[PDB]
Amino acid sequence: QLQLQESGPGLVKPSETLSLTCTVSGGSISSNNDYWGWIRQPPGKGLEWIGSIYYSGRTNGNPSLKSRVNISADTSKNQFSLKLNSVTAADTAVYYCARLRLGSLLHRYRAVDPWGQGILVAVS
Amino acid sequence: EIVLTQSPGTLSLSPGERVTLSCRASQRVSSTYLAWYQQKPGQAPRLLIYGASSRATGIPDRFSGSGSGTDFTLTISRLEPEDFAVYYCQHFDSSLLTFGGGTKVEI
Amino acid sequence: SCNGLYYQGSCYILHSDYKSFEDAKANCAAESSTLPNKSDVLTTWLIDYVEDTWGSDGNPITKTTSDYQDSDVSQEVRKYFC
Amino acid sequence: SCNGLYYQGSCYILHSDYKSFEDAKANCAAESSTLPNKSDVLTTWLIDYVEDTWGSDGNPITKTTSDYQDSDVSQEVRKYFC
Repeated sequence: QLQLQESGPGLVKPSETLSLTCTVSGGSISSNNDYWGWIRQPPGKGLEWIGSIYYSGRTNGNPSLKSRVNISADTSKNQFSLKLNSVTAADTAVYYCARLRLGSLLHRYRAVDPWGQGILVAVS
Repeated sequence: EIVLTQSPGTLSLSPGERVTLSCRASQRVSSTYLAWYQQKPGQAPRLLIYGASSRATGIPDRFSGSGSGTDFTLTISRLEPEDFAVYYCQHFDSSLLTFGGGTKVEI
Repeated sequence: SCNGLYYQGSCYILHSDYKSFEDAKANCAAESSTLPNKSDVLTTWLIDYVEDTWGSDGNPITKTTSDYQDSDVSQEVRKYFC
Repeated sequence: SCNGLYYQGSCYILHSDYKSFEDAKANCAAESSTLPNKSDVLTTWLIDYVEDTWGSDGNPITKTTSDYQDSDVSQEVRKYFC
């Protein structure tokens, strides 16, 4: 049982920074075999991968957003957070915090099985 | 870089038939990277197939996957009422992750 | 001095052909061997190799000391050691 | 004794953490060791363990001669054996 829960505001103003934090219950973010990522779905559109993080500190992000994404991880509080600056009205969407599984040496599991409930963020 | 295109945007099917959903890749992509997800309205996506052939835990035997190279297919033999949802094909390689446009199963 | 992993005498031999739990146990018994026990591998380096591989208890080996039991492992296929 | 695999006097130690190619090379140099050579492990039993693991050639070790050449792989991260 590994559950992911999202917390943050849903009233981000234009030209400001979002603050979303996902906390995991039933597991430890220190998992050598899994990354922890954020994926945003605009309302009634396809999914988009907005970033990922490794417990060590390595960050990978989609180039179109690479400039504006600053993901962070805190192992002691067991929380991983996303910060998106210079927001624009096109960013309104439901944001999911998921676990990007890479798999063990012998078992290869390339997929995001556990997803959070998701948090909807809009703009003024 | 890698873009996955799902040619059929929507499909019309009555319950019980077999449905094949196709995902194509701009460049050759290994099977282990591909995955197939399902998403109902108002709910988070749930993994259906990983590796293009392996069923996730709890996935019925109806769902199956096949293909290679630049063409992969997800086949559902029996379409129960629950199976009607959006289906996504994903490419992951421990690096940039890409998602398909999605295909909706309706009547 | 065996073709696998050595820890405190016991030798672990990898089988790369995906098999169910019952088939894995049958093969291991046919080779005069038994599947690894979770207790002996949880706190040792062997875990890094035997993660997501079958165990004697009937569930895949996972690092967590206590985890929710899916109980649907019947239809899963994974590699095994013995 | 070697805490991992053994094959004609070469002890292979796994590093579970995912890292890039240059990071793997630097870490290997730190421990006075070098990454596995593809030719050294192509026909032997170690391959099943080393699959999808970095090699000295700069690409993942794959048993099949076929490889997805002309594709940038420097941005990827994989386990390394040394």
